[PDB]
Amino acid sequence: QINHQGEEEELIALNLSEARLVIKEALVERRRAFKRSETREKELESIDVLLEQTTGGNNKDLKNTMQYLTNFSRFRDQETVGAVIQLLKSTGLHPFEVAQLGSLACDTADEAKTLIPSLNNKISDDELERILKELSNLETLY
Amino acid sequence: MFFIKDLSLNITLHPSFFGPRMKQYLKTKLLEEVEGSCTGKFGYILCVLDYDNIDIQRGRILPTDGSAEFNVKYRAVVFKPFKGEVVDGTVVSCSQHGFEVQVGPMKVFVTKHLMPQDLTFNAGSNPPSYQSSEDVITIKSRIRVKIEGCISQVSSIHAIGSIKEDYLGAI
Amino acid sequence: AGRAALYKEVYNVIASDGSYVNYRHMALLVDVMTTQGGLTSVTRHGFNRSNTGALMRCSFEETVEILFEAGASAELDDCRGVSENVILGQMAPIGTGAFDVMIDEESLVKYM
Amino acid sequence: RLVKALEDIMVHYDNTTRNSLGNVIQFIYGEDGMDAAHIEKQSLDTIGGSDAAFEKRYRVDLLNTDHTLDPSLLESGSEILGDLKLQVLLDEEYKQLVKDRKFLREVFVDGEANWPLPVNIRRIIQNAQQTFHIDHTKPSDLTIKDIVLGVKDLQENLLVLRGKNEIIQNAQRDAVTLFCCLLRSRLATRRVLQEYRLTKQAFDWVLSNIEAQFLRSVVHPGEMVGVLAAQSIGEPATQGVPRLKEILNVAKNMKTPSLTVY
Amino acid sequence: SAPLRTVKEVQFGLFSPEEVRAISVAKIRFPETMQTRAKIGGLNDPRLGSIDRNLKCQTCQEGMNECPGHFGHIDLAKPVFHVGFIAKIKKVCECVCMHCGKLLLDEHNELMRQALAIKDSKKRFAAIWTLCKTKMVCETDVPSEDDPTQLVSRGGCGNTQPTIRKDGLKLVGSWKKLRVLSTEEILNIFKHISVKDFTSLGFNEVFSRPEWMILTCLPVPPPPVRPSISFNESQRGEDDLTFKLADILKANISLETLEHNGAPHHAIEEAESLLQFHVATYMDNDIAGQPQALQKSGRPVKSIRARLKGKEGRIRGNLMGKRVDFSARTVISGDPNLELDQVGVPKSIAKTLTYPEVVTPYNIDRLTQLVRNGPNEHPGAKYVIRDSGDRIDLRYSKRAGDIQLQYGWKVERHIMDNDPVLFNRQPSLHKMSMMAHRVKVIPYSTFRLNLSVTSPYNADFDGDEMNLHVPQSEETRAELSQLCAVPLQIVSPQSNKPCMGIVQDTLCGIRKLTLRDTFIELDQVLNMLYWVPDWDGVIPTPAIIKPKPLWSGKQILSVAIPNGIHLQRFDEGTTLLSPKDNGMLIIDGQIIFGVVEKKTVGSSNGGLIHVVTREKGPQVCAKLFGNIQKVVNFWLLHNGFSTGIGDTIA
Amino acid sequence: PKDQRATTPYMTKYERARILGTRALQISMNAPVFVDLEGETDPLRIAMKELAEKKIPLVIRRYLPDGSFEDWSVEELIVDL
Amino acid sequence: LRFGEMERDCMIAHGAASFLKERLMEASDAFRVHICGICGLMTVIAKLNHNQFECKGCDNKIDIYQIHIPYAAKLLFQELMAMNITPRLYTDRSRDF
Amino acid sequence: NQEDSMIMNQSSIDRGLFRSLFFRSYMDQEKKYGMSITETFEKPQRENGIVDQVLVTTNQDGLKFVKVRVRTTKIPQIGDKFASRHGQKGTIGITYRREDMPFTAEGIVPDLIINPHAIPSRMTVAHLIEC
DNA sequence: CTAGTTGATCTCATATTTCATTCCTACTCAGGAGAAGGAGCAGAGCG
RNA sequence: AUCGAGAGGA
DNA sequence: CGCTCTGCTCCTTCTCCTTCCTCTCGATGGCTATGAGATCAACTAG
Ligand SMILES: [Mg+2]
Ligand SMILES: [Zn+2]
Ligand SMILES: [Zn+2]
Ligand SMILES: [Zn+2]
Repeated sequence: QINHQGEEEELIALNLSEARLVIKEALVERRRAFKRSETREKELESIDVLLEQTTGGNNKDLKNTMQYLTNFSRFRDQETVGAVIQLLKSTGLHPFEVAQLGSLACDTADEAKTLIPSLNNKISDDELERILKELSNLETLY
Repeated sequence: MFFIKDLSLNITLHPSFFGPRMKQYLKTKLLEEVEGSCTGKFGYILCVLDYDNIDIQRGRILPTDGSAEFNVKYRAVVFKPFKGEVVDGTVVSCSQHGFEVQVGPMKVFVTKHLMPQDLTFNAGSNPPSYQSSEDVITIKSRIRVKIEGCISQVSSIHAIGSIKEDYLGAI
Repeated sequence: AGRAALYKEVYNVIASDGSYVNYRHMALLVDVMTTQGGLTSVTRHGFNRSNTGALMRCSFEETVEILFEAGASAELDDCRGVSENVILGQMAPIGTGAFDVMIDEESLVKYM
Repeated sequence: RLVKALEDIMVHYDNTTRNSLGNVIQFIYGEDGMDAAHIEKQSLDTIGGSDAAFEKRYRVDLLNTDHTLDPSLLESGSEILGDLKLQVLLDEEYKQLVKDRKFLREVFVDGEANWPLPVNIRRIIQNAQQTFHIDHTKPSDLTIKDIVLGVKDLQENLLVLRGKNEIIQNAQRDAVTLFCCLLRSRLATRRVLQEYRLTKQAFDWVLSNIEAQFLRSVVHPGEMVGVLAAQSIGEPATQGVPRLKEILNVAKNMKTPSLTVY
Repeated sequence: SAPLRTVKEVQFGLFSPEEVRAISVAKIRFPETMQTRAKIGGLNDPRLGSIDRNLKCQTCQEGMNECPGHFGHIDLAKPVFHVGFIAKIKKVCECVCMHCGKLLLDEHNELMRQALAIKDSKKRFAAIWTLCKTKMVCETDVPSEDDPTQLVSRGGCGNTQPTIRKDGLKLVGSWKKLRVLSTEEILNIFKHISVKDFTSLGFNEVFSRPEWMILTCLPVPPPPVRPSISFNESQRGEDDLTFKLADILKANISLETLEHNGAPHHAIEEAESLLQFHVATYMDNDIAGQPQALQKSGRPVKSIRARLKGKEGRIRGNLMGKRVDFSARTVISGDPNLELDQVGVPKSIAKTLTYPEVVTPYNIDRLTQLVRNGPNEHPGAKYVIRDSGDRIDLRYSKRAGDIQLQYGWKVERHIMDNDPVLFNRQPSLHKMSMMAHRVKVIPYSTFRLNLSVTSPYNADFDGDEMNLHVPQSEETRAELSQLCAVPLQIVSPQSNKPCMGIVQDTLCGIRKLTLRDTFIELDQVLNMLYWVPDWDGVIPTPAIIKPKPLWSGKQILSVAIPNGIHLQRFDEGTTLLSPKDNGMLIIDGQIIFGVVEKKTVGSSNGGLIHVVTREKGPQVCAKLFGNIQKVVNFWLLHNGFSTGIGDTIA
Repeated sequence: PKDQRATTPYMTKYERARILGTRALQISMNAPVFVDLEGETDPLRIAMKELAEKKIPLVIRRYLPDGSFEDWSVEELIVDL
Repeated sequence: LRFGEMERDCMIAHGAASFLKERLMEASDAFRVHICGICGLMTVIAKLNHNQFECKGCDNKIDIYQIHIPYAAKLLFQELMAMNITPRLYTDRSRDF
Repeated sequence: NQEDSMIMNQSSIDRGLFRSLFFRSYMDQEKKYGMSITETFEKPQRENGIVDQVLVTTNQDGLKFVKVRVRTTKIPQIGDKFASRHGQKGTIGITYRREDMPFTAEGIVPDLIINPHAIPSRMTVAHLIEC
């Protein structure tokens, strides 16, 4: 796609988990600017402290949003999140198709095909099979 | 779903705020306005990626009045649902004809029409959950929903959550 | 040759009464009548039937008879003409409106 | 009817004249770029007169007797006389004037020596004298090197355009051609010494004014020349006239067609 | 509320019938407007622009103040030609392949290749029409220019094409082997025009399609275009539009009747013309054909075109030039005691025209007092506009002595001293004829100008009247003062000669004053000196001393001239002694020669007026005009000058 | 394109008027004032005083016909009017 | 008092763009309209009380703009609509740079 | 009195010069036909001068007519137009007290002062002979 | 929370007996210039 | 209230 | 050199057309039928 900086940037289909990691990063950046002026439970508390201190707490809808996404993130340890990026992107998978795989639970290619109609017609199940158990095992680590 | 995009907002500044503090004043206004926003083309706006590196590119004073106009660009993290996708959601409130589940920044009406035909409303349940089939859905239980298109509203944006499929069931 | 000859013709007209108009104003007029490649009369059937905006063109002598053509040909107006901006009540791009004024923030912060 | 035709012709910041569509009617407004409100009927000395008369008022020779500059004119007298270096400079500038004379007489075939031009030089000269009571009874402290160099230096700073490019710089040379021809006419060394016994303080102050005053006559960008030109023609019109309506309306069938054969 | 922007480009085109159907908020079916006060739901219903005191306007609310109407829909029974496009339609059909959908000629002909290459769409079409129209056949096989033996099977119809002719509101085509052309046939042909053909014809894919040149449905402009009328004692007298359209409903409703009921074909034909005729007149009641729509009163129908064509149309009579406010008109009269940039304004006007001053610390106290004065004392205001827009009126309120102003509030202050205004004498022939003046408020009912400024206005005091306009912002004031102020116009671009000068008595008087023979006593000098506000309190030494201190005229006049002015004009007689006393010559604002006359204070280019502007700027030369006037006039008053019959006798 | 700006550095009367009017408008709107107030309550005269020693924080944008423009800071403008 | 045709021609010559607008807009005919950016036609339904906007036919509820024009101008376009002419008003130029 | 305008003695006005009467007649209609239309002028409940004559009558249809005439005094103010019998036309520039005006030895004081420049450029020699 | 009378609203009937006519003064402006379309002709290629 | 015709001035 | 074809020239149609202000007068804007009977809803009271 195209950004407002004039750079033809591909559609950034940011994964739910990595999107939450970037959200924490941006919240920490806001924290640093304002001064200048991981498991489910641990991440759920950090977001509230970050979100509460970045605003007045009136944006409760986005507060509940972050916990629910935190309640459903699939790759939380940012170091191990870096693993699941290349496993899907390095295979030529569409960024849109990469997003849900890196943000949802799946174990076998057929289930991914069943869950994702787009992959049902053109995906190499062999690549899906190898990745999914690695990600399924990776998902269990969290 | 979630994306990173550079969005541009044309903000106005009243002339009285043209003091030295104007730059951070505009910063604060953009921060308070962008947060928690809705749009059909992109869905919901969550936060601003790269909060620093504020792009002002000079403001233009309207001829009619001294107020200055700033076309502020900014990298932002938003959420955009799509048709036929897989979603894991949570139930906020129960309804006799479905559920009002929350999908991150999205509220999805899980209508009874798209539930499995074996799933039936249970009035006696507290909360009034559906417990006539395997897909037990309640406020305290997790849920997966399928988005069969998005519905835009002036107040907010909602979508359709489906349970009558082999996948995206309860929990 | 016509442009120089024409200007001479107008000069005789003005000089008839003895009044004197600076060469610039006559010079501009004759030129506008010969930029198109011919003695474009300033009447309805000359100048008016140019490629300028219809909104400018309409207001002079034939209003509807042009608007039909503009619609028929899906004509477009760039809204750069002065008359096009008076019709829409916007600051024409002339005089004080031939530019824009922007705030010098870096100077503003420095000024403190 | 005349205002509508020229309704929307304005002078853009590149000094060119365009209508709304961007068609370039005049690359430089009025062929000189000077606003019409800073012009006066000034006399061009270098045109009229007999060949000898022109030479006497302008020719300067430090070697011969016919055009020997009077030593008392400057604080430096015989020192200047006999110097070939300065004599060469006089030979150059004088040649320029002869070229200007033959050039001007070509432009104005009739020989009329008065035309509108920017900056009334004479008033500057006269004003300079009274500014600090120039005493004409004592030798001046100017030098032929000071005079000729000053004239050239002034010319280069009469910037109508700004484009460093070759094409623009060529135009900038054409724009001030006539004015600079006048400038040399009334800033000749002989007259600047004999007719106007100016001092270095006076001469330096004068040029600083010619530079400034000329830049004021520059037509301001954004001007609505088209409307202004049409009105400036419309007003005298309502004060022959069937001829005027016969022109603007081309009206191929004229009233009194006639030739003029020489 | 919603984002604000400024129009940047206007794209024209023809309404698509589908688009008209979509946008319209109600279908119109009944030619009746009402019963007693209720309106027919199928005409002028609340779903269009609501009438006053009705906050519906198709659930728009906002009454009728800030919400326009919304267009309607009438589905014509049969297609009808659009009047303005009859000519073009004739031109278009002459080129099409006449029930084939293709162009009579193709790029295989070299001539078309030239025409198809024209950038300008309009000219492109004209050349095509000139050439295609001659093509009387749409044969299928067309010999190829590259290979004469080879033919291009282009024309689907392959038959001939008749010679179309214009006949009122219908077209007749003579077949080369003759009948009236049906409107529907044209739609069928146009529907078969390929997109490629459009562009070759100059049309547009999404903004102007040929089939849209035929009317199958008509939008109904909302009430605001045809406002409700109550010009009598509760009588309607509705605009021509409302009555004119109702006829179409009657004609349209009738048309649908004959076809449905028995279909008396012959009868339908004539009624079709009536439907077409009413549309044509409604679209334009001025055509080459004789038929002229007439109102029941007999007055010709004021068609939509008549609302635009010519002056008094919406274009020239309402947009190019319009009525305005904050302006006053009255008669003028000279006043030498008033500078150039000034003008006298009757208190009875300055008590009416107002300026919206903003409340700020710099002027809160001043504005506070004006409110206390009220709208009847001249130095007062007429309203206080709060932040919410509550235009408190002091005329019908005692709150003037009670209100505490708040920063950011606007005050409708009266016109006060030095408030710029804009004069304009009709006809505003040229630029000078409109200029900006400072304000002085005078206690009489007529405008006061300085004398010299009459020439640029071409004005006179024989009963001429002028118009005054008032800026309404702190900005537009700046634009006037720094661009249209009188001093900045002293030098006229018309001829490079100053447009102003000394005229009338002050010119005749000054000449007498500066003679070589005029000598002025001490006493009459002191008064003259005090009349020059530039005077520095220093009395010049009299030219004659011993027998009696006796100033010459040129001495006194020269006190008004600024220092540092050096003028030198020589005539044939001027020889540094000027025995004739002609010529002119000044030094540091001290006259030495000449009789000051037209050629030194008139409109001449070299005159004194012109010189001063450049040496001290317009703001200084302006003060010169008054000072000379205040001197000569005071002197002439005490020396007098008249004419008489004996002067004319030789 | 701040490099090689081809427009003259002299501040045209038109923009003189526009800047003065604009700044007077802001001053009337109780905007910050960058010079001492000497009792001169007129917003417009305050604006002229500000322009006297180059305190106006505005930059002009001169549009060439092509569409490109130049950003001239009023500080570098040579006010000679 | 009428601000005739020749009377604006003086203002244009003076280069007083800002003043010319004030005479033509603030003195008389000031009017705010709403426009669909999909189709530049005055068809928006401005439910100001509800803060809702829509363009039936475009079904657009996110692209709306406030535009100031003389009431005569609004009246002009409407008649142009009456004769099928669609004066689409767009707030963005096709050619950017 | 620079242009065609003129100066007029203020006292000469105070003694009645060019004082004029201004009679304005208003007409009012009772109502329209009797077909369910009624209206009257009996002081229904909720220019400058004095009424001169109130005329009450009925047209041939018997409809009550009311005609009102209000008179007012017109006194020459500044700018009120005047003209000689020779086409010399001008307004009152300003008015002076009697003493302020120039006076011959015999105590005569002008009522009206005009400008010499009016004469030569208009070729109105007849106006001089009449005077 | 129903039932009472009385206002509101819908529908149609008798329908008379019923409109096309009186033309008319009257006559000159004011013509000029430019587009558009046909008609005939003359010459160039063709048979 | 609107059209039309008229009577003028600047 | 006639035939034919085409464009060229000529010769009649066939159109369209003008700064601001003030008052008074006056015509005019227009045609459409009767309420009665009956049933339902609206208001009030017990
Ligand atoms: Mg007059
Ligand atoms: Zn509405
Ligand atoms: Zn066909
Ligand atoms: Zn739309």
